[PDB]
Amino acid sequence: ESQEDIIRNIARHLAQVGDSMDRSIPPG
Amino acid sequence: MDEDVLPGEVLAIEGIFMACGLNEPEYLYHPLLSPIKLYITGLMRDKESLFEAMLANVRFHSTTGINQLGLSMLQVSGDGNMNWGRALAILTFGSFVAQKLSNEPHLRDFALAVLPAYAYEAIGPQWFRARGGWRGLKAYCTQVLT
Repeated sequence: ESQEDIIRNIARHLAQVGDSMDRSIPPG
Repeated sequence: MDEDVLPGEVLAIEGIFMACGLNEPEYLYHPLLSPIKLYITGLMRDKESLFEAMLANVRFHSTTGINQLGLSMLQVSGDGNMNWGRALAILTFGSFVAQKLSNEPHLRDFALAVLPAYAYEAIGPQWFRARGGWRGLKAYCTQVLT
């Protein structure tokens, strides 16, 4: 409900989607 | 000093939102971005339900709500990491937001006036340039299987 909570959750989901789509060479 | 460049970066991103989100022409011709826009349009089709669910219980049809989505883009790199997938996710999300505002001109125009700058900062201009910028992203989008 907090703006900070809203922003944190959306950002986390966006980063997770990005990370799943990413086709950069992964770390060892 | 990339001062001559920042206006053009924000404009290129706005043209992605115009092209992919609103299916409308942009102000200048960006040939390198043609395959990038096609790729984004494909992500939007194949992952529509995912993005619409991100905003399911978010009251974003307001200037404060649009702002919060821009702040959300900035926080994607909160963990200190950036990568091409996240960059594309940011650009796809901005395009979806424009699309969803397409019947609300004042809010649509607000989103096109602020989200490009948020996305520019969220991607990271130094990070992006060090990787060839739009030429790098065009190569990623053309050389690699989804």
